Amino acid sequence: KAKTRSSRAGLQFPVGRVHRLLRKGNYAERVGAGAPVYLAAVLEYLTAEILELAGNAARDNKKTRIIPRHLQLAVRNDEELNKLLGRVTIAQGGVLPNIQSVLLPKKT
Amino acid sequence: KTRSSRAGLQFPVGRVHRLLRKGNYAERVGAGAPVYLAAVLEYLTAEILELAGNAARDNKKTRIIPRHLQLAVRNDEELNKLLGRVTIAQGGVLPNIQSVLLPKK
Amino acid sequence: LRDNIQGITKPAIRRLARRGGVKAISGLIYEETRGVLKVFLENVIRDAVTYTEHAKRKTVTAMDVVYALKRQGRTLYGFGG
Amino acid sequence: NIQGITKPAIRRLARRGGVKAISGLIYEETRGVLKVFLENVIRDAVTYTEHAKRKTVTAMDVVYALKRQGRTLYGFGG
Amino acid sequence: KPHRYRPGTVALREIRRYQKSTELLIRKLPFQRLVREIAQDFKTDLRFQSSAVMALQEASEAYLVALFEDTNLCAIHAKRVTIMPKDIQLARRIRGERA
Amino acid sequence: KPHRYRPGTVALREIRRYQKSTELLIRKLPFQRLVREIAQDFKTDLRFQSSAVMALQEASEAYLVALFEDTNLCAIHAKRVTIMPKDIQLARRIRGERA
Amino acid sequence: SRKESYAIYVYKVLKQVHPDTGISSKAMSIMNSFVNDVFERIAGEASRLAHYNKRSTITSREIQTAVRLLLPGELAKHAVSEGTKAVTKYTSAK
Amino acid sequence: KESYAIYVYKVLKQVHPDTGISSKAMSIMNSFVNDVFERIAGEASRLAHYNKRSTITSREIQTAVRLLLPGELAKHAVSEGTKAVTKYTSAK
DNA sequence: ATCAATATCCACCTGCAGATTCTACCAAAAGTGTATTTGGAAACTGCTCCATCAAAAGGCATGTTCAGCGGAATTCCGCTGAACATGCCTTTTGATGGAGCAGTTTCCAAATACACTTTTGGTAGAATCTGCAGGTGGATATTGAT
DNA sequence: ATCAATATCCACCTGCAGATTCTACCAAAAGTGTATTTGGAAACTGCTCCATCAAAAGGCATGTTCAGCGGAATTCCGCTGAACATGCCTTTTGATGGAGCAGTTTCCAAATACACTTTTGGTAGAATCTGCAGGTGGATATTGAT
Repeated sequence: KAKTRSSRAGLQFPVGRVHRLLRKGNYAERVGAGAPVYLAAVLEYLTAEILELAGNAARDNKKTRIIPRHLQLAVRNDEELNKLLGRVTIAQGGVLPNIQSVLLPKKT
Repeated sequence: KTRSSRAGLQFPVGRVHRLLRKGNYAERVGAGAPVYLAAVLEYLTAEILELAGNAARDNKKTRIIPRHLQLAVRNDEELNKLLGRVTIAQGGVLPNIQSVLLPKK
Repeated sequence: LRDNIQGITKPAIRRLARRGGVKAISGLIYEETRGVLKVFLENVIRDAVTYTEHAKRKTVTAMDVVYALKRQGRTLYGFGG
Repeated sequence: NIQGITKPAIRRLARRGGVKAISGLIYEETRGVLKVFLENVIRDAVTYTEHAKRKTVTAMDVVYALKRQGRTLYGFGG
Repeated sequence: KPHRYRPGTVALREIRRYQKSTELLIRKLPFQRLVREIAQDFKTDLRFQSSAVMALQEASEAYLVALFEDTNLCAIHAKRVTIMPKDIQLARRIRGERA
Repeated sequence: KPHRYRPGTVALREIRRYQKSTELLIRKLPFQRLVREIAQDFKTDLRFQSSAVMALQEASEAYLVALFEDTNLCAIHAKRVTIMPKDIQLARRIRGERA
Repeated sequence: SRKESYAIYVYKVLKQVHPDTGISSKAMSIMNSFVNDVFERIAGEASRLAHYNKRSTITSREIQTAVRLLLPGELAKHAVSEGTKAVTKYTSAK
Repeated sequence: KESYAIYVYKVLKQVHPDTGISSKAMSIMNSFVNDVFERIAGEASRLAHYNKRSTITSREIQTAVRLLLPGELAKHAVSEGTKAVTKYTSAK
């Protein structure tokens, strides 16, 4: 019986897969043992953060299956996530509803 | 004899090769890549110096300075583009005043 | 294949400006828009195809486009990258 | 300190920018911008300083910082 | 029946409409042809995975939409409500696509 | 007999002057003061190579100057010749620095 | 060729946050693009970080600085916590 | 403390034997080369990875350059590049 | 057109900061010759998916009429930024302990590397499962004319 | 304001594509286990070069004044949105040949991996050297008032 590294780290994400990708990505001569652990953690955290928000938009639209629109909504509606992905395009995500005041009719 | 000499270059083929390895860009490095690259770097270096050198001439000067390199770059479409997100210290800006800001007649 | 840039009909361009929150469009916007689009594509397709060629392929993969897009700082999600 | 960035200087900057006339409200709006610019850059350079366990921000820390902010600078090694 | 919405009423109706949805707004086939054409009067005998043609379109439209916003913002800055070529220009100028 | 220059005549002169020179335009000590202050918020008892402050000033000025360029353009788009806050705002927004 | 993905992991995580919520394939695709992007980004800063210091090894320390430089204020704050947290736990075991 | 300065200076004369270069100017020139080295090496790194290649050959440098350089510039850049290798191969 | 108050320009002059020619030192390169190793081209080819062609049909593009609103141009007031001269406070510039950045060395905690054993993430793949897209009617807004 | 013409919002309804679930082969991971190497933290040291103190320079702050600029108000008409009729061509469904992407085996040019030797670019403490920053003078252009 052998315990996986993700397991030793209390993580859902692949410490092993990541450690491996760090080597083939050739970002340095060697990759310390903590690197993959820490990174996977961060990666797992971030995807959880967005999924929390996405699933909510899904909720707000009486939907059960998250779709890109939800992801887009999740992101452009969150300050930091929006900043973090400021130069990123989510296919089939549309845009956030927003209209400039001067374009609305009347007064008062 | 040195590789730059065999390649007919002023730039350090060997050094480039070395820096490419220390780069961690790939596990291996072709024998000619350091050459080709050295060639490219030298060329662009020549490309600028030429224009910058002319800049100095037009300025009635003989020693190139930042301002001459700024004028050299922003005055040439290509270079200006290649360095479009680059800032040259002590370079200044190309002389330019929006027409509508000049007095009438 | 000749005037395909006109395949970008006025309607389509209006729809696009709508999603953009534009309420009124000058008559000259459409050709300006086709012009701008053409350049966008050329800049992207060029690189994309450069990636294709380097890979010694005749087929432009979506990754070719994905990499092309990333080079231009127009990163796209949803097509493998 | 931000006030040390005087109107005369802000004016001089504008001028190089080819500006002929300036609304008074510009000097303050300008500092805020300059403040945010420095914060972003300085935050990043200093981060580099810590990683290198130094107590001195080096020209290179700044250079690297600028590169990250997408504002490459020439004349200081980076 | 002699019923007629005032100008701009539909437009807003349309903005709310489209900003609410997510499908692409350019005819699929026409766009494909444009790609082929460009790629071609650029390099012969090329082929495309549909996904590639679709990546381009998703990008293209995202780019154009995002641009119109900046444009729409420039018109307004000029106290107008109708975007004009000079607006697209200014945006792209400041954006860094021609300045 | 008092000789007075009309509005803008000295400005244009200044514009000409400064676009021709390259000296940094903000005063050193004040600047260095500002930097260290900001930095003092990120980490205490710090120190700066002279070159690091210089790098920064060099970079900030280039930044501000360019920002004035786009700003001046936004003013002109608005058929004005006096840059205003809104102009800096618009520029920065379209630049993707604001939102 | 067995093309790898993060989709099974996204899915686990998904079930953790919203246990009755699902995700469309396209959405999973975006999610996958998301992860790889951040991966590259962090590893990239990591890479340079080490280089700038004449270090041949990338450690959890270089991932940490990386995360700080890369992520927006608040996110980084929590990124580090989970990060530091996973490491220590991994380190205490065995 | 390594730098391209020395080489930069050589190339200078070759074009303007009578022209000189200030210190700061040289520094900048160095920042320039280092920059372009990185950019070209960078894409060249990527290209290999995309293709599951483990080696960066001139092939990559070339494609890399086409990708990074403006029209005409990339043109000569390639010419020059190809010359260097050609001349280099033909030599004992 | 008319001064004249000033800013700008040109040719000349000079000394000194910063560029340079200098001789020496040497560790780190860079090159040379040898032996080992392996990435990836070439050739044969399984097989995915790209171009293509058919055919029916309605979702949409095209083209027009037409009126009102929004752009553009003109006019004009009064608010405010530019030009100045005024008074001098802050920035600039040269000098000296010492905080550190940087060179050098040490030994061990941690990272390769090669060997087996083992578990899992992918997938063809026939099966099963189910959110919701899309068609629908009807109760509820929202617009715009009067 | 009353009201008619419509668009809109909503919940119920359910075929169907697209998602969840699986038995099953499984190659490629990922993990466990020594053996061997080494990167880099530590503690000790030194000489930069940086923060600090003092003094001569050289802006910046200031209040006055009025010119000229933004923008409010008013207007003319050009042009763009709405609505409608017509019917084209995009879209959807399918079937198909076969281009070319991609998987596997083979083996050779090219690359890594030392070992040994020759060379060079960086640094330094020294000496002569020089391009041009500004400082003067006098001619000429520019601006602004009358």
